[PDB]
Amino acid sequence: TSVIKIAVEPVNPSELPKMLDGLRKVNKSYPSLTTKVEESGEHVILGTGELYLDCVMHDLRKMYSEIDIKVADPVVTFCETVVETSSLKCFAETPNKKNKITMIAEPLEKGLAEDIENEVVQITWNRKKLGEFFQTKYDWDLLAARSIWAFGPDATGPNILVDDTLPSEVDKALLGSVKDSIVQGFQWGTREGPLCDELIRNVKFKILDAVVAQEPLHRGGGQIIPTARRVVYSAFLMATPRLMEPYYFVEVQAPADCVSAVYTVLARRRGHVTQDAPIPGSPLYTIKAFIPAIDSFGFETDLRTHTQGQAFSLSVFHHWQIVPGDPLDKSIVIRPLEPQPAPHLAREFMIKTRRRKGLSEDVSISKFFDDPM
Amino acid sequence: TYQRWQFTLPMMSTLYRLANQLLTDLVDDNYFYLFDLKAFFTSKALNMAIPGGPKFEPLVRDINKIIIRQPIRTEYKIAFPYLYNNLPHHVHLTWYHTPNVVFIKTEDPDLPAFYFDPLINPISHRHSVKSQEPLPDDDEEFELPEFVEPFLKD
Amino acid sequence: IVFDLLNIVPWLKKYGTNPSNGEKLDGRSLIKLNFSKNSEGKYHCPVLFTVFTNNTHIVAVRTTGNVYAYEAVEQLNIKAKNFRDLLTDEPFSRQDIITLQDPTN
Repeated sequence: TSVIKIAVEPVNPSELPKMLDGLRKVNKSYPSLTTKVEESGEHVILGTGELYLDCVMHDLRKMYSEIDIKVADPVVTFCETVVETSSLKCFAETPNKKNKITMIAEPLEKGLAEDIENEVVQITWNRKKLGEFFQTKYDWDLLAARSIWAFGPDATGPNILVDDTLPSEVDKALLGSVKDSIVQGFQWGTREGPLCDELIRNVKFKILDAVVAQEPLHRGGGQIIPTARRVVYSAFLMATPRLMEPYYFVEVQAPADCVSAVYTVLARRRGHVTQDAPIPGSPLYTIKAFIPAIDSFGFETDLRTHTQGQAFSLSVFHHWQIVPGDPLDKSIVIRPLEPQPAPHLAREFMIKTRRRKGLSEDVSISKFFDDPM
Repeated sequence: TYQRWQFTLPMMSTLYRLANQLLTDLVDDNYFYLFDLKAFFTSKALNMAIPGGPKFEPLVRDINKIIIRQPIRTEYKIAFPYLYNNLPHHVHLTWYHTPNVVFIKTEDPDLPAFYFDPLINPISHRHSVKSQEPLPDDDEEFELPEFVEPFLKD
Repeated sequence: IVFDLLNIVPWLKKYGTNPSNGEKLDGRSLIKLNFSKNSEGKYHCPVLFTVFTNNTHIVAVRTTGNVYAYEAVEQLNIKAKNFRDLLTDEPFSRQDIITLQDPTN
């Protein structure tokens, strides 16, 4: 999965159509390469590795374009999540103050998102077989098994919308027609994300209230998508939201006198070693470990440099994991170019990421909290 | 003319022995990953320097949003010289990865040439049940008319 | 590429053209717009509530006069077939839509 990122800009901003054409050529030629045109108008490319990206830059700058194409220094895409449910009901009342949705947020069951991703569960199933898997494998409760609505953001995605307005579910001959509208808001929001414009990760929004207006022309469709997005975001924001970065895996072949140098290399890059063994049938050693990604730049370079070509590593995507930080902590100070001591990684991540994409300065847990003004 | 030599392999091993002190013991190109022609001409044109490497002239001559855990280094700008390196000129393609070669030296003669050296690790072929095949059970029929011997027996 | 009428008023009244284009202009088609005031007072999307900065894309139905995020405009207007106003009932022709800023365009 595309987690590694590059920010590109030509020295000549006027040749920019040409560099764009080149990024189109490489998006066609390298099958795992993704291109994004970010919120400040920058060119970004989503890939999966460093030699990968270097092939990309060689080919763009030389064989698919002829441009002097500056590169910034890379970063990885994060995801937004909640480990705590909203202490209060987070609501959005439609512009015509006649409809209103109240939702809550909470973390999913830990393996449910990974099962979704592996494609063992799908909304495609009927309600009964969906509940079958849910209850039989996760001891799920009957009411929410009957009322699981859709999956966010994408078809096989880590988030869910659940119904729990069973007294106002009795209006289902009306609640159904706005079911699709509220899930349009749900998926749109659970894709965008309020904290730092990164995907909501393994979260579930429960409808605690849905008050409808029985005039279809009044209620429309263009207000129930945004209000549903807004209750998604208000629930996500009244939950204390947490960032997630990848944890790449690394398998190393190293001789007798080099595994501890590898230990220092990893524990320098915030890694931990799951496996340290001799390679059966070989005089070499195998080292399996896990590493954070923004430290994973130059990992293999410096790693083979440390034991002089003897160490050798491969790295790939494994999973995402919480960085030790809190994003909406305005009592966190960051010096603009020194690195961050570990207590405050997610704060720097969120603020630097919103600034780099081009968004505003501050986010509030009551930003989407509707106006009684 | 003394042109165009050819030898025998025992003489080859003897010359190897006599020159053993002026001969590197390198089998792979994993020593000069960052130390080779490509990365050193990269360094020349980029005006970059590597710890144990040569130096040269130059061929020519926002703060908020940066995410920092460990530093984007110079040898990194040499090993991936396109990414962490803004504006590359005459920049070569690093990361040539030769398989880390297993080589075990002969020390004392007895030691048949192909014998499990102490440094190599026990095999321990281990997994779940082996498997079945519809193997050709006997009592149905088979038998060979006999000339056969292994391809090298003498 | 937006401005204020009370600002470009004397320029357009004394010169028949404007600063956005050299070609001649009629003042009438310059249509009123109102941008939301939010909890702090910031210009935030009416339907999406997201805060506007120097960079984010700016979208509007010139028929509706409202100014809301292109995110709102699309994910409400493209997924659903509604080209209507986001805060009002006004169904509009999508050709009337204008954008005040898109750094990537």
